[PDB]
Amino acid sequence: GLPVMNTPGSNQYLTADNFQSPCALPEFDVTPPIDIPGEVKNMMELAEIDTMIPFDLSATKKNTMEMYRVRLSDKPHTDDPILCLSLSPASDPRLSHTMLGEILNYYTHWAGSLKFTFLFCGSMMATGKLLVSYAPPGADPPKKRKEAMLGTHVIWDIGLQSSCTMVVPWISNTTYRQTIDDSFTEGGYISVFYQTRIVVPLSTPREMDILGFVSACNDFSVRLLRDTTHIEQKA
Amino acid sequence: GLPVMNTPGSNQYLTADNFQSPCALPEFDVTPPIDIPGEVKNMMELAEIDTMIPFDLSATKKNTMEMYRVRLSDKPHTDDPILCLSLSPASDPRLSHTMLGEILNYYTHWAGSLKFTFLFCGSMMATGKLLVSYAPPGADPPKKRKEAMLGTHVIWDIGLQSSCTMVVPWISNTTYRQTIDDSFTEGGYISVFYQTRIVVPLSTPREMDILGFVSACNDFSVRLLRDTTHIEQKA
Amino acid sequence: GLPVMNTPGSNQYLTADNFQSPCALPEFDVTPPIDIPGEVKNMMELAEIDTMIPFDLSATKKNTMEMYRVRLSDKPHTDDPILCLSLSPASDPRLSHTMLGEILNYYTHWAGSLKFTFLFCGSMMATGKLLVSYAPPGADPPKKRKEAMLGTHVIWDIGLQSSCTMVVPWISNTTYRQTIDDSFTEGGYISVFYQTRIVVPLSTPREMDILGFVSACNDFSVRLLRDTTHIEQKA
Amino acid sequence: AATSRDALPNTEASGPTHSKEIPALTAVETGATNPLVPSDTVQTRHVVQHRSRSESSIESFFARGACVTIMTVDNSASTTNKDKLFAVWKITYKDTVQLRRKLEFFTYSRFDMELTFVVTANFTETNNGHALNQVYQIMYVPPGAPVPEKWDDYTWQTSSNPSIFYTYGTAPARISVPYVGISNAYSHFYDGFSKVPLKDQSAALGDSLYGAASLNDFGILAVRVVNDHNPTKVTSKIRVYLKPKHIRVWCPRPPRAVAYYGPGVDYKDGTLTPLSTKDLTTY
Amino acid sequence: EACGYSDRVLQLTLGNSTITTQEAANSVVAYGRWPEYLRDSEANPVDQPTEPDVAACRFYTLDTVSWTKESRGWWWKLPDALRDMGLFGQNMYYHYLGRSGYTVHVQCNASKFHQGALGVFAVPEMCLAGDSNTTTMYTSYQNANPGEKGGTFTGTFTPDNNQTSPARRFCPVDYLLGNGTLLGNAFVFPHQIINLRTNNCATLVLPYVNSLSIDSMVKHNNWGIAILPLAPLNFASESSPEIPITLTIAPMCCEFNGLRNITLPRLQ
Amino acid sequence: GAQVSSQKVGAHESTINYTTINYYRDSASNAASKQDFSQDPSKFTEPIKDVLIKTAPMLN
Amino acid sequence: GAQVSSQKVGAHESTINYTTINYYRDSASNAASKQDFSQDPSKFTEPIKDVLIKTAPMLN
Amino acid sequence: GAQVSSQKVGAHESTINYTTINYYRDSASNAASKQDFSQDPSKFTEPIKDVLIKTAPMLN
Amino acid sequence: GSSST
Amino acid sequence: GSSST
Amino acid sequence: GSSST
Ligand SMILES: CCCCCCCCCCCCC/C=C\[C@H](O)[C@H](N)CO
Ligand SMILES: *C(=O)CCCCCCCCCCCCC
Ligand SMILES: *C(=O)CCCCCCCCCCCCC
Ligand SMILES: *C(=O)CCCCCCCCCCCCC
Repeated sequence: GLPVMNTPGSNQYLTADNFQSPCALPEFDVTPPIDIPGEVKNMMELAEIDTMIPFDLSATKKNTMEMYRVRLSDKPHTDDPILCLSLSPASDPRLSHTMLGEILNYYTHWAGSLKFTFLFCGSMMATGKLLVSYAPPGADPPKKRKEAMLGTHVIWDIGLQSSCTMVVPWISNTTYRQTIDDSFTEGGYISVFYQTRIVVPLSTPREMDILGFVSACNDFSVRLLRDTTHIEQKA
Repeated sequence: GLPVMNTPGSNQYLTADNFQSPCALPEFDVTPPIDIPGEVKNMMELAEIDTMIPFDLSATKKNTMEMYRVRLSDKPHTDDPILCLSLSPASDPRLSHTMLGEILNYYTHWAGSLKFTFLFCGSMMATGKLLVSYAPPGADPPKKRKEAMLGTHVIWDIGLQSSCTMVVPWISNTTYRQTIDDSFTEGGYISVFYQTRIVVPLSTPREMDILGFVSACNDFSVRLLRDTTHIEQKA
Repeated sequence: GLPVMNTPGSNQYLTADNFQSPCALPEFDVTPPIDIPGEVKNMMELAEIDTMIPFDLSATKKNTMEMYRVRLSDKPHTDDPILCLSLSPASDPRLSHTMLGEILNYYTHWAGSLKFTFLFCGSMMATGKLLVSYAPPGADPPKKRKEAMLGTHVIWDIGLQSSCTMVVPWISNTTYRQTIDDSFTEGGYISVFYQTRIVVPLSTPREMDILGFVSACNDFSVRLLRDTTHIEQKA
Repeated sequence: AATSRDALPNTEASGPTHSKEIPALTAVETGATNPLVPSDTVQTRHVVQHRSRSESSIESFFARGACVTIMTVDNSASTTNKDKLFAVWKITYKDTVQLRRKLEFFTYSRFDMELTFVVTANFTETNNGHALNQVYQIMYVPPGAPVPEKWDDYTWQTSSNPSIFYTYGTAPARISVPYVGISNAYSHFYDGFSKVPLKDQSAALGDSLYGAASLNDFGILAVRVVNDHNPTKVTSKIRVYLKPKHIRVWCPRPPRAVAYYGPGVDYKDGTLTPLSTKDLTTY
Repeated sequence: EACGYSDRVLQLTLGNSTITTQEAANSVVAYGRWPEYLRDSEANPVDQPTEPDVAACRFYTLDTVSWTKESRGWWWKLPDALRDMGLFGQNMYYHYLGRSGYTVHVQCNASKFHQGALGVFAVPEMCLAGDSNTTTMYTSYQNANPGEKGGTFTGTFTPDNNQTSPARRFCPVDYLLGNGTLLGNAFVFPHQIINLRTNNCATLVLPYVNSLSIDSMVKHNNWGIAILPLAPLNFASESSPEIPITLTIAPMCCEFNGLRNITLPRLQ
Repeated sequence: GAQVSSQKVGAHESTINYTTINYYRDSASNAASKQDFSQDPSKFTEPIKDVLIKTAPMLN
Repeated sequence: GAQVSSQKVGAHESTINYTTINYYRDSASNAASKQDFSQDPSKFTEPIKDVLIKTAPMLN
Repeated sequence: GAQVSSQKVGAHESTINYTTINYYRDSASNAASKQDFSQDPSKFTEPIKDVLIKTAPMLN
Repeated sequence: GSSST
Repeated sequence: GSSST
Repeated sequence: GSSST
């Protein structure tokens, strides 16, 4: 026969391999495809869809509908945060379960720009200006508008365009970040503040909710496929 | 299937082999290179950089900064050696730890020309002539200037050009020498003598150091890769 | 993977095989050849060089210098043999240790013409005619000049051309002979006789030696490589 | 266009000299090495040089598999105070010393990594008994994926992690991995911290190890015997060999001169005397 | 040059600052690469960079140290040594990311009757060894980063035996280059030697070097400057000579990304 | 898709060649070609701003 | 019947190629080519009847 | 990169050929071709300074 | 024969 | 098809 | 491609 010499790797089974193998049902008449709507070609397409953030994971609000609602009110102006969030899209508990967070938990590395969009759900009569902030890592995380203003931000004026978007631009030392909590590849701080205050007339609710959404920009990518911690099978 | 006949070597693992093997991370998005300065293409590039010789390995000077300093003084002319060294660049204790010596200890064989450069570190007011010698092997190793002069040598005049180089030309019976102490592939003798004497005026230090450096010429090469004795791991 | 079917011979090690195998020292810098004199391309080149025959293997002469000397003397003409030898170049004890005999003992089969050359080592004053004979096999081996003359022969006249050659032409039933004593592939009889007698003047040695040499002709070849019985290694 | 296997330069013949050209004299203070060749200081003949630097190219210098770890597993009955032993190893070249020292001639590197696995087993108890041929699972779990807690838990399902199922007694297993670094090159040395200590924060909160970057740099290999246990105990070891293929390196460094002491550049007291006694004027 | 230009006589001008020297030994450009701004094809953070240009790329002089017969050597880290230097330091603490090259000019003059030789080495990723044999990689951020005062080498390793309150500092032994490799080989790093009979300064032009295009200047030092006495100071017959060594360093082609509020580090 | 290159022949018994076919999509799976380049040592051996002429004074 | 395609090369030591031959009649036996296409996310990210211009008011 | 050579055929049942492809970069890994040359024995059998004519006296 | 992609 | 180096 | 001997 043709002289051959068996190399290392011979007879192993690598679950990531890509070889040919014999067909157990030869000449099978395959059913043709039909043009079903909603075909997906790449998981990042799903990461670019806005999904809603469970911002308020307090002991009584978590795992209920309330976790998605961020309560605002018409109280006097303060420089104190409405919310504070770490830019760790796969590991921060508020981001890890969003569709983006979920897909990122099947990969080791992520890179690219993200965007946060907030929806005001108070009455038409309610007005207000808010400041949405992104502080790249390395300094004290912002707890006052004074610090948050110095970073990347959008001052949102509430009105007919119900929603506002802040883009978190890819600003990183490394070319990809890890999808776990890691200081070396930390992403920084997302926060929201009152710029002026929510103002309402009489006969109007004085408290209301905003909802927030996160999605990936067209420059966003992931790599090194891995199993997720978000599902298990005990026994 | 295609008739094949398994040959000797089949299923072995040679650590020096060079075969293809399946990729465990298919379609991984590799980070591109950037143009980092200081790229090296061949280990002999490092061997051509001058590094400093630990000439004085006396019991009290070895493993201290003093081992790199060769002391001279303004004493009357003598024909006795300032230093004596064997041209065994991988095995003589004064050469084996230089960058050249270290790279040579990952190879079995070396060939080519070398060069020794000495730096005078006395005051500007100090003058002197020294004789730097290379005696190819086979005769009595030089212990007096009389013998050393008869071999390859450079008479160094101390002055504004602070340093002087003696090239040890490739002069060997064999086409490559062994990187261990071996009589058959012995390289001969490096030595330094006072040609006249160091002279200083008054108000000047009467003793000073010279430092020496070794590096490879462009005709220098090594072969037969091997493990070094210069690192171990007990337990 | 490519469908393959392992054939007989798979995984065996044949010491006479000729396959490729991985290199343990990849990219090794090989030393070039130089033009050393005396290169040999084929073992039959060595078989064509004359080497001296140990003709006289008597109990006292064997394994001494005397075994190479065939003694002649100026005695009256006789038809009795000076020497008798079997044409069994690998197995007759007088031929088996010559360079030809030795090379033939690494092969099973030999074929072709041979030649015997005799050198007269008496004084210039000594004269003589000798008859050198080759009798192809199958009759009574010659013990008298009468029979030897009837076969292939050369009548050698001693004189300034010191030496004489008899060619033993390839005369065989089989296309190759065995390199052992074998009746079916027997080669016949080499012998030497006095044609006239050795004659010397007074004041001259009355006895002298001739030396004999054997070598192969350009039509000589061997085949079927084998181990020799001419060397061993007990314990 | 000069290749690693090209012959080095010929020696050109040179004769006697008497001039103002001074090749031998130099000044190392400048930071430069004097580029001399034999014909600069002695009379030379013409030589046609055939030697080459082919074996000392960066690729050739590293073109060898080196052992980076030994993992131990067993196939024993799990019992209330002791479970069947599976192994977990943090991927690194710094648990052994030889490949580490070679890579550390340089500050940074890029390479494709070839891993080869040699697997050996033995009986540990006296008894006669037997075991049938073992199959091993070598699972790569990258930073963030669930590390196995038991030899048989759900993580060994590997829907996304790459695993090798190796059969005992067959050729050593082998896979390749691309350059997987999150930087443009691997850093053999990182003079920094993964955290900035802030004043407004406790010291504990800002603390981090010197020279360490990502806590789980490359993840882990988890290895198990897939077979259920035998009455007889069998212990196995998986030796891992790493070869850097398609390699590039930057910024040369002096090699390690005293024994390694941890993953950093630290050294141990009592090991700091590499050099030996030798007299200045003794050959 | 027949107009008088010399290898020994140089003038360097960056921003509002000029250095002159009349006893140089040429100058070094590390790895033959001059500093450069980050190219678009190698860029990584997408936000507009700040490039302070002359406000930060100018010569800053650090505190002068003193060389004596007992000196074992000195070290500094970049950018750490410049963290408090004018607008360079400000730009560094206001941004997550920053990259920079440097011109390093070491100054040390004496006289024709003095002698000694300083090895001046620029080391990429100059990781130094710690004082501990109970915990490795334990040098604290505060001790790893001295700022402009730098640190020193020692001729002796001495392990910290206080386990209750560890010093958590480096213990960089001179013949082992403070990092477990032999000093005689440090010449493979970009260097110059100040040999007092020959020259009174060293000049090293350092490119930004890293395994990344840009990084955290506050968390990471790219270059280390190591100055060691290769031949000890000596003068006439004085038993206790002293001459000063001054470090002046200028950032080059520095750019910063990721602007936020200022970093306020715990430095003590 | 076969790549045919030449061997540098050491000991001898024309150009002898060898053949290589890549069996996998990922370049990481490929063997090493060993067809490498050399460069000049200058960035390490002569990193000085002013070009060194070896016959001239290094200090002028 | 050999199919020759190019590799996207990550770390480096021209275009490097690799070869593929299908050994079986059924396409189901083939390895995966990994030569896949991308599409725009619009059917999920902008499923609105009137085309969205991002600089304009989304509600007018 | 295939090398096609002819066999010398001994026992028979045109030219029959065989094929050879080198699989490795190092010539040392190659099989032996057995395509060898012969030379004349003269350097050993007739190393004399003056050319020998066999029909003539070797000594004149 | 051959196809090129 | 073939490439030659 | 091919060589013939
Ligand atoms: C089925 C087995 C798959 C095994 C996959 C292993 C993938 C992870 C490879 C990590 C690469 C490690 C390279 C070496 C170490 C680093 O270069 C140094 N600490 C410098 O950063
Ligand atoms: C270019 O490759 C065209 C020539 C094809 C020559 C024969 C290929 C031998 C078998 C290749 C299998 C490929 C592995 C997926
Ligand atoms: C197209 O394939 C023509 C070229 C053929 C090249 C060599 C094929 C190698 C062996 C193929 C076996 C096919 C499996 C049934
Ligand atoms: C020259 O070789 C071009 C023809 C290629 C013919 C098919 C080759 C068969 C498989 C070769 C594998 C090469 C081993 C690294």
